[PDB]
Amino acid sequence: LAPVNIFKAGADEERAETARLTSFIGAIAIGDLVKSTLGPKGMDKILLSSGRDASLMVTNDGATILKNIGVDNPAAKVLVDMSRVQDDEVGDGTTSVTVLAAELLREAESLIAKKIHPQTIIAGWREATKAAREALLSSAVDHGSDEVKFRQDLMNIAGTTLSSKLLTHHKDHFTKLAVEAVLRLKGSGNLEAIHIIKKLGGSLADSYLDEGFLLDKKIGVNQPKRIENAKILIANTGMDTDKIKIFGSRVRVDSTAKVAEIEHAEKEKMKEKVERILKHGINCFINRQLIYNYPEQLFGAAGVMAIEHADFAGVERLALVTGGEIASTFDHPELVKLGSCKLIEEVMIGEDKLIHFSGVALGEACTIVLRGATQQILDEAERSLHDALCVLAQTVKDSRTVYGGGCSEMLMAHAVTQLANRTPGKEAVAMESYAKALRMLPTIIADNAGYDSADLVAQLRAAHSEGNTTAGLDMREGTIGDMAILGITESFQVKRQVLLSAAEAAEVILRVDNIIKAAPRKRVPD
Amino acid sequence: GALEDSQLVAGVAFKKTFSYAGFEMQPKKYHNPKIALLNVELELKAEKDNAEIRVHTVEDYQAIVDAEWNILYDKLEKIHHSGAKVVLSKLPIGDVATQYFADRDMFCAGRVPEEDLKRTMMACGGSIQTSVNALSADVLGRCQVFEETQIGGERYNFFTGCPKAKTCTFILRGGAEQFMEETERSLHDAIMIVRRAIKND
Amino acid sequence: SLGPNGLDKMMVDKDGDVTVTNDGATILSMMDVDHQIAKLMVELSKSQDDEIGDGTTGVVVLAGALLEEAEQLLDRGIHPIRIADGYEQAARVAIEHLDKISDSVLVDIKDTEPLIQTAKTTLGSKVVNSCHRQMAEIAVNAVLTVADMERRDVDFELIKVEGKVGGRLEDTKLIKGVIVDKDFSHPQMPKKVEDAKIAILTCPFEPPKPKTKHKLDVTSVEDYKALQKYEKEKFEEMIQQIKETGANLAICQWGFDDEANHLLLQNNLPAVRWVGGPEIELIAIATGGRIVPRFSELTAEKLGFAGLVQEISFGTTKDKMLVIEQCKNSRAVTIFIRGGNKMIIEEAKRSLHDALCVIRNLIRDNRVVYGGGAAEISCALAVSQEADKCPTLEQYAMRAFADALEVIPMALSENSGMNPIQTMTEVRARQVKEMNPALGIDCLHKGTNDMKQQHVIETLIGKKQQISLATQMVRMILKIDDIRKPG
Amino acid sequence: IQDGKGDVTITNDGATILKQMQVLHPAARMLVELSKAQDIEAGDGTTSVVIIAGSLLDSCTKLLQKGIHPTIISESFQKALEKGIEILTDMSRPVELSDRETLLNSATTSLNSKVVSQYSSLLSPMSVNAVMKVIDPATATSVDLRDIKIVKKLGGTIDDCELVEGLVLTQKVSNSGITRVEKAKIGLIQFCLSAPKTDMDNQIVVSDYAQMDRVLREERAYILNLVKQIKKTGCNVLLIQKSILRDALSDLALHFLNKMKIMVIKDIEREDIEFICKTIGTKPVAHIDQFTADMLGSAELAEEVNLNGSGKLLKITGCASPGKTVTIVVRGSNKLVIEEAERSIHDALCVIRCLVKKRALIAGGGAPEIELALRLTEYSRTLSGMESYCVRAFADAMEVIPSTLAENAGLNPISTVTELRNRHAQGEKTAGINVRKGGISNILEELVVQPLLVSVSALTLATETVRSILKIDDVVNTR
Amino acid sequence: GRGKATISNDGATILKLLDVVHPAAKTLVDIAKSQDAEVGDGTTSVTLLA
Ligand SMILES: Nc1ncnc2c1ncn2[C@@H]1O[C@H](COP(=O)(O)OP(=O)(O)O)[C@@H](O)[C@H]1O
Ligand SMILES: Nc1ncnc2c1ncn2[C@@H]1O[C@H](COP(=O)(O)OP(=O)(O)O)[C@@H](O)[C@H]1O
Ligand SMILES: Nc1ncnc2c1ncn2[C@@H]1O[C@H](COP(=O)(O)OP(=O)(O)O)[C@@H](O)[C@H]1O
Ligand SMILES: [Mg+2]
Ligand SMILES: [Mg+2]
Ligand SMILES: [Mg+2]
Ligand SMILES: [Mg+2]
Repeated sequence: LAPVNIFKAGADEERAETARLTSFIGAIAIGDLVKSTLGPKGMDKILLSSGRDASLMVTNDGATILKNIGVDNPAAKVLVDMSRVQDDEVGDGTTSVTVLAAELLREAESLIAKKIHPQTIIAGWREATKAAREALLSSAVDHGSDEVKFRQDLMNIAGTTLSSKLLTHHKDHFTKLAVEAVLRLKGSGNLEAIHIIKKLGGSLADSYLDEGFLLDKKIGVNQPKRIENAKILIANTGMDTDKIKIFGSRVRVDSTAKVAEIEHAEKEKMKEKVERILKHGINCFINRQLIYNYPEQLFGAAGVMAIEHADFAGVERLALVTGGEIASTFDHPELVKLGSCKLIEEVMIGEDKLIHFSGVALGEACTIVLRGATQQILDEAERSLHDALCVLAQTVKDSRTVYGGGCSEMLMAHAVTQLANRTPGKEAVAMESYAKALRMLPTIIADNAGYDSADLVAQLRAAHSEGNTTAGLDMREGTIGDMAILGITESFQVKRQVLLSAAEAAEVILRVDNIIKAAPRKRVPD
Repeated sequence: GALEDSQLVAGVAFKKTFSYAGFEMQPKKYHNPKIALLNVELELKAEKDNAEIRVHTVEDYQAIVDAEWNILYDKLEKIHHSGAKVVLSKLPIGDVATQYFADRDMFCAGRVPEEDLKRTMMACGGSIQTSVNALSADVLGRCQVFEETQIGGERYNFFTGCPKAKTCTFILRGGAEQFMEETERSLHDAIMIVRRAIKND
Repeated sequence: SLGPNGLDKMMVDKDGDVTVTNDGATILSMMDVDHQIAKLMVELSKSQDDEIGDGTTGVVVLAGALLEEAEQLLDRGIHPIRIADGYEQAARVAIEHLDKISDSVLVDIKDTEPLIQTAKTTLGSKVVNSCHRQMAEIAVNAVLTVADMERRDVDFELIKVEGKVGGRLEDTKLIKGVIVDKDFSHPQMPKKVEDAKIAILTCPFEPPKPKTKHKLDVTSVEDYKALQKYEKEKFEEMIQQIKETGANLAICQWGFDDEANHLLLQNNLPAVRWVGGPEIELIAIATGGRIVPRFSELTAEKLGFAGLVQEISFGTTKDKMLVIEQCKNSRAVTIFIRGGNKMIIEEAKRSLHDALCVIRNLIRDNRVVYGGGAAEISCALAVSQEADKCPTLEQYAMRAFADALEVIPMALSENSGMNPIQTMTEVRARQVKEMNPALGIDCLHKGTNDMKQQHVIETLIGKKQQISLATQMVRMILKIDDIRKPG
Repeated sequence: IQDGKGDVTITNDGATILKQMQVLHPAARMLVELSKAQDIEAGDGTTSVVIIAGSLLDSCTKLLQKGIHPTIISESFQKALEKGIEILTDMSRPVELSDRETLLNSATTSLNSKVVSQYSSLLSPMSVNAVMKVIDPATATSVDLRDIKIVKKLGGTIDDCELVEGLVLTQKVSNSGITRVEKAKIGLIQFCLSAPKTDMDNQIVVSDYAQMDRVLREERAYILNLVKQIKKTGCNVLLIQKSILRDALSDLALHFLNKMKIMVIKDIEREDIEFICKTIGTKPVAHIDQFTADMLGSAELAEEVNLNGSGKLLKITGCASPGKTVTIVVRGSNKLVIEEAERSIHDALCVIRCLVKKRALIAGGGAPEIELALRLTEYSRTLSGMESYCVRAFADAMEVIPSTLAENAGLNPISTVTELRNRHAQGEKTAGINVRKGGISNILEELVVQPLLVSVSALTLATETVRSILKIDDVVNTR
Repeated sequence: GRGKATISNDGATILKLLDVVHPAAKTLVDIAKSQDAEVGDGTTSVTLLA
């Protein structure tokens, strides 16, 4: 370091060797932390917070762990951001991408140790990825023209997604729920149209998907508690002090009788509005705002069930379920469409009363009731079901699938090796390192299972080299099997995203040779 | 830029000020314009902070609402009919005024500093007006060309070509704040010496 | 961090934020220093960035080399004013030589090949070099679309650069329209229109309200009912006024009420709510319409035509955005950046800004030189040749300038992994033997030293700015001889 | 339990004890959730579930040391759980809701373990009557326990707890002079008896001295008109809901109401209006124009009583339109006793609710657990591999409850469990631990039974929690 | 004190920037200021002459 100082007190600088060491150590630590949760036989982690009043959770998803882990190493933050973006994009594969990035950087460390410039490694990895993505694209299988085969593929995808989660105890039960819930949307990618309600009590096998709809709301006093052949009006209006005439007006009189008369006209306005609402010929009124007691008694006298304070989400889901439209100003009954259902009643689940709609018209939205013995169990169940719903929606939007259980990784590795044996220079070592990094995910899967990972990977590599492009791991016995026969399926978009994101993050981290830290902002104790 | 890029403009030039929506929809070069210099605020606002309105009927309410727009549009039309093509003010120019001027191919600038406005008046030959009710020709300034240009990351308004000018402006370039400050300090020494030498030789 | 083989820096913010960058100006801006000379170098880099927009690290490298070279002359007993004068003379000679070897090429919408080559050369050093052909094409197309040619200037407020994380970097594209982060107000509105007529407004869809203090007195039931009727009559009247002009879509800068929202849905006319002023002016410029402050002033001559208005939805999030596309000849375009990392998005934005600045420089002046160190080698040869005729003790300063002007080929060769002295000695021997000033350092190892053949192109004003700015900063640094500061 | 603030609780309820402690280990923060889940599902057995879960987790250690894998342990536990459900369902016995003796036995069994076991002969019939007054046995499938309200009133002893088939209010009457009405007509109000007030900004301007008197005269007439309108229908008792924005009852209005001989009760909560309407048949009124003789309710007696020193209490009894509601008044000489008695009555109500939900009954005293252990021990021998060890461990982890019962009773646990197992292995499967006799005997002769849902829920939830716990292999600390 | 730097060759500016508190020394600052205000040039020569 120069005798002259070029920094404030507390500012720090790290040059080539130290910077590479720090970045590699951070990335490898992040990868090693999450390796354990990979595969059908992965385990869970307990996350407890020191600051947020000791909140406790038990989880397996990778992005959830990495978001909560409070890293301070600059290199680890890139991997955390990559995992979060992967979760936001496809919603599955948040562990494989970070494991792949960590393994790539671990290989690059030894490659640097062998006196190779990082740019050569970067070029080799670029060519390797270019070959691997082409091989993966050529390996895809496209269905969709056949309804039976499409449903079979959807069931296989859901069952493969749920294998690594706790819901693996009831895999068929939850696979059917996921498939039906996804197919209730009639081709729309609206994931928030499915409402998951979780409540304590009962076993996880008592969860179900409702054939109608369920609201956790209440109805006004002295109103009918059940209706047959309902005609539903869904409104978004203000039936409280409704006379919010947004002008800046006031009342000035010279008597109390005049104030009484104006107060009477105030109620007359609301009575006229309620009569206009009733003119549509309804027997059920659902509002997103509050309904006060005077309109409440008007509806009760008219013999109408009124729902108050059902927020934007509930109103939109009710519209999608029943078929009506969100109305206001109530001045054209011939231009507003009403909903319809065959029965509205109240049900008791646990110790809670819920409004139940049965015999609905459209069914474009649904609710899923989750029962469990613990709040952590319910949270993990919902968090796991979200991944299945997301991947099912994605594969419905783009219906081409690729086999899993290591087969895709071995195919890409074979393509990269065939490319590497064809080129001169130091880049061949880089592509062979890329292939080695690709061939590690089946190894971790087998290791987490407790099998002879080296022997199994050798057999798989030999089979793929000889030409069995569908061979893979059989986990229920620990052997080599056919993925097409066993029904292990995956989506093509997820694998493409995993590969591309891992390559991008590895290159971004590897291009760094200097770390400069500014003086941190001091916390104020007192 | 480099030091040899420093320049002297016989006229005036000043930095771009704050602008609202629509400022990009009006032309940015004029050849023989007329310039109005104002000390009036052109935007929709309460007439006086001392005021209060008491009304009984909705028709009078609507008339009261329309009156403010009528007042503002009367001022704008009074400015427009004088023939001026460039408008400068010390007070804020509203978005309504900006869009009005842009819809008729005229340039407007607000919150111009007092010193810059005085220098512009001295260069062009007008007079600051607090009222738009007597906008005659003799109170309008004239310049032989007006432009807006990009200089080193900034936008500048240039009025050049006036032969009767009694002022000028320096544009100094350099590589650092202290570089330019020392350049200005060096220029001041020559300016004072030349003034004294003009006095006695 | 110099050359196509250079590496990049990772900067940690005061709050712990991470920035991975190759831009010298941004690095020096994000570093915090105490030394006044270091702050001067930071300001020099920032001034270069503001003026030209490219070559912000070469200038600081050159200034450091020049100050280093002055040290031996200081030790030998030469007054620093003499050194400064010699530096000025050498800089003038080099600048006079520089424009003699420059070649002018072209600026037009028909060919665009030299512009593409220049943009490729400027993007060759960044992390974007995976798709640098595509991004260079995007940049040149955007600048040619926005540029004003008779006055020879561009406005960067007419180019809107936005990026959303997710997808692939290659998904980055150019839209000859507008893209905003909004959606249709009522959830049951149609999500696309194909022959949109746009009415742009700046007034809320609410009954009017005078700005001055006001009070409306209600003294009777009749007055109450009159006010009640007036409120809804206003709501109906505004919608009929908007519909009577034939418009099919409405855009407003402020919010709506529930009554207005339902009426807009009922009358088959979608609307957009709560947009910004810059977005409104961009939309007006793109669609050819005008901004109106009242419903009373709305006429069919003030609407804008758009060939497509669509709502685009991204992945598993609820985020939705609005795109306006397929307009007639437009003066506003947008760049839509995609990528897998936030820092990827940031670096892509910086690289695109560099490309746009370079193309703007080409618009301003259209004569170029060749990179790879060829211009520096030629200038050093010219200065050394001229110094042989100066007897007045300034030959030492001129030769020091010539020596310090050759640090760029050293840096390039050392970064590329070859031997600097042998490489530049051979290159200079070839240049003096033949008559090709277009010979430089073969960084990418394509087997030739001819940058004219390899299509490596740089703007002339960039080199002029670098040389002049560095020389003047070095003169300022040399002039100082005292310092006082607290402890 | 003494809290950090300084409050004191005395309890036997397992869920209450676990909630009132502050356990820090993350593995110990799931047992409280398990207890809460059992409380929600059944309302009883909150202790036995935790004991069973602890026993299973304890038994897992020997298998882990021997070398079994956690996944194998989980699967074998599930197999044993299915077999246990089968055995218990076989052991169950049908029951009908028209048999009051069975309900009495079940309630007294659920109640004879708390501090109020001495008052069981008074508290069991109250619980049975309370449950039978709310449901319709022909088609009732579940019981809403929010239809029964518990009121805690200090003073006296537990012996003074009572059942009220009417309405009980804890607040006092604002009317000075009237405290008892026979043949009462009751009305409920959701508007204010005060000066007129519009929702917009209103104000009265006076510019001449006559208007000063005119305002007072008009306000007086306005109030008097409302009072006369209320009197027109024959109303005797008036209830007014809580209002916070404007005064709901002025002194002038109260004076007029007293002059008209009407008893006024003020500050009725906004969240018990549904219960009040359900109980007395009234209908809320929010506009004076709708105050009509058909919107009132009829009651036989409506009066306030003064307890010895604790305070006043309003009772309305003899309703012409009796709803499906009831209330319970709980007494006691100390707050700790009152809360414990309230929890005991809640336990009894929950047991009766479970018996309504599932019409099945089983014997208590450890019989289901010992039979389960014996049957699973027999079942284990048929299997081969690590499954036999795991199932035998699951079977052996069920003697803990009978051992704990014997140890608490003060007998010899080894001899007691051996005799229980031998007697269950040669016939009778209703034998159990007799604390009165102090030995082993038929447990139905002591008239101690319990619902089957309690045991089934306890076993299922315990097995699920254990299987969840076996899945974890790392603890990390976050922000 | 605030870290702001000033690079100058002007005698009056340098003398102002120095924080002189000597009563006899303040006169040399005063005359420099007077010269700068009166003629605008010659601020160092007067101090050297004094
Ligand atoms: N039943 C299965 N048999 C074999 N491999 C499986 C099976 N289920 C999932 N996999 C593999 O597990 C990996 C997925 O890891 P997992 O933890 O499930 O998801 P994530 O990507 O979220 O970590 C993929 O390589 C997938 O092929
Ligand atoms: N393909 C190339 N071959 C040879 N030299 C190159 C090539 N691309 C860029 N350079 C050189 O690299 C130098 C540094 O450019 P760069 O690293 O982008 O930062 P800056 O442009 O700010 O100096 C330039 O002087 C240029 O001549
Ligand atoms: N009189 C009794 N004789 C023997 N066992 C009894 C008697 N009363 C209750 N039991 C048994 O004791 C246990 C009741 O314990 P208890 O404190 O109620 O726990 P929990 O609240 O978990 O139900 C059950 O096994 C029940 O069958
Ligand atoms: Mg997964
Ligand atoms: Mg560059
Ligand atoms: Mg009990
Ligand atoms: Mg001087």
